[PDB]
Amino acid sequence: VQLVESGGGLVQPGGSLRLSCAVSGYSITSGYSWNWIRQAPGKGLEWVASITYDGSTNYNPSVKGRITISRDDSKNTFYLQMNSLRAEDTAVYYCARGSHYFGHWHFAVWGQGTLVTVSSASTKGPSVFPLAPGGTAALGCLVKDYFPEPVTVSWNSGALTSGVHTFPAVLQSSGLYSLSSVVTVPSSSLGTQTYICNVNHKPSNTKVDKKVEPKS
Amino acid sequence: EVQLVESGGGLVQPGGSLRLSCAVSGYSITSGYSWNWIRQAPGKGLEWVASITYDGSTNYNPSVKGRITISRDDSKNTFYLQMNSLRAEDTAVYYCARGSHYFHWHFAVWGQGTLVTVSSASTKGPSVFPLAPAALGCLVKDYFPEPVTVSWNTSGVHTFPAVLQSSGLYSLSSVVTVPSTQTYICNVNHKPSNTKVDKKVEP
Amino acid sequence: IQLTQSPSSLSASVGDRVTITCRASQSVDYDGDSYMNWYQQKPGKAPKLLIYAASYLESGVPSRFSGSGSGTDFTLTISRLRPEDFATYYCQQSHEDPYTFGQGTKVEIKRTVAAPSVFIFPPSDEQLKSGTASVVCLLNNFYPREAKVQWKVDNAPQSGNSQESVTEQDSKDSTYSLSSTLTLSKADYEKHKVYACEVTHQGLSSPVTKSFNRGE
Amino acid sequence: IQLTQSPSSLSASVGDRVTITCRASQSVDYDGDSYMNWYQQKPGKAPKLLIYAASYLESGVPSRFSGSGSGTDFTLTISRLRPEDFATYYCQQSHEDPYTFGQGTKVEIKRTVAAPSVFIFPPSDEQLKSGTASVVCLLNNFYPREAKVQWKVDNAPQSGNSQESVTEQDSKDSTYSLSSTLTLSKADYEKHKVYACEVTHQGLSSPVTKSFNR
Amino acid sequence: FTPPTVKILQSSCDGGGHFPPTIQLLCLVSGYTPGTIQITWLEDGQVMDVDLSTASTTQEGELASTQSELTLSQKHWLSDRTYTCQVTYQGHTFEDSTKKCAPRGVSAYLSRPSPFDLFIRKSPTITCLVVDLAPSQLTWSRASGKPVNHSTRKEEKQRNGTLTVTSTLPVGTRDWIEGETYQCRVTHPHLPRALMRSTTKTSGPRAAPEVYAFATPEWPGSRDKRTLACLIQNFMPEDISVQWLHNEVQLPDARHSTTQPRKTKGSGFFVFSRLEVTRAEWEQKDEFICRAVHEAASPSQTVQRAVS
Amino acid sequence: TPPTVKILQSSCDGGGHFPPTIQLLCLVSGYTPGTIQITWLEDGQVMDVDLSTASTTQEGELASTQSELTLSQKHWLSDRTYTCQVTYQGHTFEDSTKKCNPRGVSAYLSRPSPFDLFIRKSPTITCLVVDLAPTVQLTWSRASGKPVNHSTRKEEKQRNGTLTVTSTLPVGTRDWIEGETYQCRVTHPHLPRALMRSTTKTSGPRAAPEVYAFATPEWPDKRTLACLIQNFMPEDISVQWLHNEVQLPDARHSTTQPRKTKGSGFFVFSRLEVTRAEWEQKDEFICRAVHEAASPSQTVQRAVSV
Ligand SMILES: *[C@@H]1O[C@H](CO)[C@@H](O[C@@H]2O[C@H](CO)[C@@H](O[C@@H]3O[C@H](CO[C@H]4O[C@H](CO)[C@@H](O)[C@H](O)[C@@H]4O)[C@@H](O)[C@H](O[C@H]4O[C@H](CO)[C@@H](O)[C@H](O)[C@@H]4O)[C@@H]3O)[C@H](O)[C@H]2NC(C)=O)[C@H](O)[C@H]1NC(C)=O
Ligand SMILES: *[C@@H]1O[C@H](CO)[C@@H](O[C@@H]2O[C@H](CO)[C@@H](O[C@@H]3O[C@H](CO[C@H]4O[C@H](CO)[C@@H](O)[C@H](O)[C@@H]4O)[C@@H](O)[C@H](O[C@H]4O[C@H](CO)[C@@H](O)[C@H](O)[C@@H]4O)[C@@H]3O)[C@H](O)[C@H]2NC(C)=O)[C@H](O)[C@H]1NC(C)=O
Repeated sequence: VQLVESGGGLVQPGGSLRLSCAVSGYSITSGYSWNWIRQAPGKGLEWVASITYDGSTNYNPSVKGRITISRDDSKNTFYLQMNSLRAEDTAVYYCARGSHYFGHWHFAVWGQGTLVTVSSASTKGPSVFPLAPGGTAALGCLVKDYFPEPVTVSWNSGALTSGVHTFPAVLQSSGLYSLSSVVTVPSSSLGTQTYICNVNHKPSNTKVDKKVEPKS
Repeated sequence: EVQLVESGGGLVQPGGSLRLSCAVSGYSITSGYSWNWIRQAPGKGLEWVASITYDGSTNYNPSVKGRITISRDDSKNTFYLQMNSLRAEDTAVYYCARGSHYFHWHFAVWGQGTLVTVSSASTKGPSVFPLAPAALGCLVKDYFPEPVTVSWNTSGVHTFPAVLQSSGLYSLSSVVTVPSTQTYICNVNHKPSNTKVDKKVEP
Repeated sequence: IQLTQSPSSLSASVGDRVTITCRASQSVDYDGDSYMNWYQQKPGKAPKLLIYAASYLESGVPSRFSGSGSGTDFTLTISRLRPEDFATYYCQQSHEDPYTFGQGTKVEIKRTVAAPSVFIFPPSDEQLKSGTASVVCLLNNFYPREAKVQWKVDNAPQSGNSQESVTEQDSKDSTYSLSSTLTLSKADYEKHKVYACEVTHQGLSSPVTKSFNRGE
Repeated sequence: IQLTQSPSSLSASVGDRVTITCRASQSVDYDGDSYMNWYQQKPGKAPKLLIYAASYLESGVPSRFSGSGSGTDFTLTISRLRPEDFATYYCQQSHEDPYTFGQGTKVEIKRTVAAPSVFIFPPSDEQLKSGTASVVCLLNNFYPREAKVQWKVDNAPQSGNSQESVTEQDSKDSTYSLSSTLTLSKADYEKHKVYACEVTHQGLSSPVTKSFNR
Repeated sequence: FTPPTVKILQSSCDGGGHFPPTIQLLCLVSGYTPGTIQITWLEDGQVMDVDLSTASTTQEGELASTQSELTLSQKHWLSDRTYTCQVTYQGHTFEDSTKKCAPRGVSAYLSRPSPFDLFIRKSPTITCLVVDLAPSQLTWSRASGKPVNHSTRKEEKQRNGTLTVTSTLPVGTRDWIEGETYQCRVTHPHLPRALMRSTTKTSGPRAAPEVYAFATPEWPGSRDKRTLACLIQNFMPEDISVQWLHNEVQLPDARHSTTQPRKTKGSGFFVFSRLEVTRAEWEQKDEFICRAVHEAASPSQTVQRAVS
Repeated sequence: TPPTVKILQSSCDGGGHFPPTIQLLCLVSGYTPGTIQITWLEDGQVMDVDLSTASTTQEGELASTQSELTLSQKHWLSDRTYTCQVTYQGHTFEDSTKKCNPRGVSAYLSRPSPFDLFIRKSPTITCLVVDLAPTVQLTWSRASGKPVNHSTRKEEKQRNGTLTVTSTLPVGTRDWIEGETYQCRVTHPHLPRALMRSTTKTSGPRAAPEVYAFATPEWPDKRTLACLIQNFMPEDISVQWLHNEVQLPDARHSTTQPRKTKGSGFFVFSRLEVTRAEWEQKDEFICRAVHEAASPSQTVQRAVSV
């Protein structure tokens, strides 16, 4: 079975965010454990929420009181509504499933993980610019001045995967994130093959496809 | 199963010849095991004398070498032992034996055997004199040579060995206990003198 | 329940053995068994379950992983080292609440030195109309991470107004990639012609620099 | 090669350990294999093979027997003595022709002591006319075999005229049998009126005799 | 910085477990920032002869290593003496001892649900058998945390001075079919770290079995008895149950014989069933059903074939 | 330069106790730097390097490669033969070790199979010796007295430190039927003794084997055949499959060992898979049972067609 999350994005401080997790393959009412795990940016992981098939819940001491978690049997999906969001509350939330062992659990299946960034800054879409160029050539795309993370980048709708280097984003002087993505291809395939990078920024509903052709 | 029985005994004059016979039933000899004769003197030990293998190879003992010879017959399924110049040491009880090989041999199956008497005395019969009585029996006095079979009509009986009287004849006795209307009859059969004596004992 | 691991970052050769120690302030030996878990978080993906109860392996996990320990101290052992194991490793306890994860151990690989690849990317004509200029300097597939990049616009050394970023090690060859970005005003690009990027690295006995002229 | 058995004869109670020794003059073994056998010779029949190679048992042989030793000294051991396995046992080497046998070891079975029962019967009416008068003093079911019967002809000591015959252990009463036969001439049988034999034995506190009138 | 550590190793034996004529012990002082170091060997507390041990110091990078080898005879090493290696590091002395390697072994078997208990009977049961325990608490568990049906713990000592604990846990029908996992653990006063026995569904796929039933011809001299051979092959996994049926009633297991499941030449396992019948049975009704129960069969996990 | 193999292990406790995990080190001394392959063998089976660590060190001109194997305390108590196999330049270098006394030397005399007896015309008895410690000449004997055919001698050393003796004597067919008994003894330089085992025709009454051949029905270039050989005493039997007047290999068909029937006698099943090109060349597959009780030529067989 697989665990897929949904409902992330940008939320103002102290607001309410509802994170969902649609399971697939196993009925959520057949008997298992379903937990929520968060990870601070650059720090370790931390558990917060848990729910069983019959309805027993528990809450971590560091986040108890600000969290509301419930289940829905009709859609095989359980939610996590959370209020009183703080600056130290920004973390990547993972929808995970545990297995029983004499009263002790361990997360076996892990979700894809959704990033929730709690801040007061407004959303900003990225501007995409190409990077045009021995025996091996280099080309790429630029993702500059945007907020917040994350950004998914692919090439030729997924046709080019070997030699792809997506550099992690950096915080520019203006407080926005900037990201570079390049790919190395042989110099013979410059004038023959077409190269297009796919950029998608879900928090701002921005989908851009910019073509890179050599400059001579 | 396979059994061996010997024959060819009785009173023999001194310095004569003794022809022994042992019939083999159940197996052959040409493709069989080893066959030999083992004799034992009256009241003494056993001494190997003659032997023969499946292919006919013979091996003898030096104590009676030159005056003994073992042969075999393919049609009778038996073998024979011939002895000559019998001295008083050669008077013994000859047994028939079959051996088995080990890399060294050992006799597994044996024969009943026969007794041969080599002397210059004549064949005296068993004078049967009954003994009146509880117990009763029949006395066997002055006979030659051995042996003598004394049958009855067996339970609670005891047959004594014959005493070697100075006259060269032997005398044995036989007893049996009976509770204190039935008639008991003893059957004394003599092998050399071919004499059978039926004797009824009356109170 | 504070947990700690050691060491933080280590460089090991291909095929060696690795030792990680999850030290706990809580004795977890209860009911005749020990309750301690291990995890592998691939860079930028969901953590992967490895060992449960610090002794039994997860069904489907290769045999290179081997866990040991009980009570307060635990030890992790790697039999043969494959490049597929470049990740950060955390240990999670389920004995008593609150459930706590370790501090993490970024295990990177030592190997033979690989020569870097230097590339320079001019700012596209679209970005020039956007009022900002960004010349991109690229380093591709090399080792180790220890490198120095110096910017030079019209042979003039630049500093302070540049931003660099490094990637994670490859799952195939365990190399690094570096991207250097230049940030200048629009008038500075229109006033200079020769742009170059010099990099210092132990992989090459002589540093390399590539140059170009704008509008050419 | 000659074999000296040790001992020459022995007796033991029912269910004891039987040990027989046999000394060889020369080494009868080769390449480690013990080359010597053992046999069982019971009276009234033919001998029967026990074991070979001084240790290996054949089929149809009681498992209570056991052999040990090598080279020149060999030992035969029986686990427990049965009341129906009394016989004389011999050692025999097979390293060099001709084969030789031991001195012989008679194994006797032991039981309880019983007093002798003696009955005396004179020569019959048909024996007196035969010139020889044979008087038999018969004792049955006595133990042990060590006993003495003294002849008294007209209360006079008779010496040298007694022919004693002994039987072995019986298979029904587990005792012995002795017969004292006195060979006297026909002229001597008439010169006496009262005959008697005094049977001395361990089962009797005093020597019991039996008398009859001619 | 880093303080040194001490470890002791001994010489290996042969395939027959024979010790070499000269036993050699090694004292490792590895991984320490360079500093003053001195090794001293002990025999039951007494400092051994200095000429019997050799010490070599190697420095690598930031850590240092020190090796000390001691050669002894088999008679001296077999004396069960306590040999202590005392290594001093700038005043901090580390010690470690060794001696010649001088009980009973515990084992446990956890059976899987038989095809008869799960599909035909409908009351599947597993058996967690633990043997060879020193005679002086059982703890079951489940993977999904569902309500565990309790088990009967039958604790009985064995004849070889040991103890056996049989635990039969009733399980559900749909649970094992849908791949439920169960675990078994026993606790004893002398246990520092208990063991675990976990059973689960087979890792391999499923394949229905093919059943062929044949009747042997009448052999000369056996006119009142026939032999029925039944071939069941190409089923995965090998867990399978076989029973015979005549006159619509099931025959006991003692009347038929079934071999162990063995691999075929390609994929799947094969078994052979042998039933002996009398003339009163086939004249009553000449039909004998060779029924095979397998988890991969359907609908009711049953496949059969009759023979006349 | 050939390398030197040497095995070490973890030291036991001062009180005679075993550590929780016994580790075996396999040191390779100085050798010319080249391809070295440290394969760990447990009772002759290959271990995966995903459990044993490999470490290579080269100083000056000599190389030193060491492999450490991690084992549990229970596995070292199994007395299994562990082996560190090292290959260099082609020639191999093997060093074995086991857990660590007197113990008895045993041997068994193998009965000649009826395949060698009735079919191969070379009935061979095998006197096999096991657990021997270092000429070792073997000698046979017959009870009938006839000289034995000279047997081939073969010595074979094992990884568990033992030495085995393989003696194969061609016997006569008529002798084994009549009831000939063969024996075996070995003179060893180690112990001054010489043991003996004996073989012969199995006693007891005899039941002729019943052969039945069947064929699975054709269901939508491969057919499966079955053969049932049952109710035979004793269990000594040999099963073969005949095709195109040529005996099929033993590894082609699966055959079970003899097992007791519900009453008297044993039963054996046999499974054979034939291709389409086989019964097109000759649609006749014969399941022949070789048993001493069969008549007339100790052979009973059945033919089946598809
Ligand atoms: C003191 O004495 C006791 C009594 O003998 C010993 O306890 C026995 O220990 C042995 C082994 O330790 C046990 O044998 C095991 O039995 C299992 C029972 O399985 C049943 O169910 C299966 C289902 O398929 C049937 O096939 C099977 O026939 C049984 O009916 C077996 O499953 C085990 O098999 C495993 O090992 C064999 C080894 O050949 C493999 O072939 C198998 O594939 C499988 O891996 C095993 O045979 C026995 O049951 C115990 N008896 C009791 C009464 O508990 C103690 O060990 C002993 N202690 C000491 C210190 O010596
Ligand atoms: C060191 O390593 C060696 C390996 O060479 C061991 O030697 C083996 O010892 C075993 C003892 O169990 C031998 O097994 C025996 O084989 C006999 C012959 O069988 C032949 O035929 C079969 C096929 O039918 C072949 O697979 C087999 O290899 C032979 O060619 C059997 O007759 C024996 O059975 C007897 O013993 C068993 C014991 O369980 C009884 O159950 C039986 O009823 C019967 O009495 C036995 O199976 C094996 O053959 C030897 N190896 C070789 C290569 O022959 C040493 O034992 C080992 N020593 C130590 C101390 O570890």
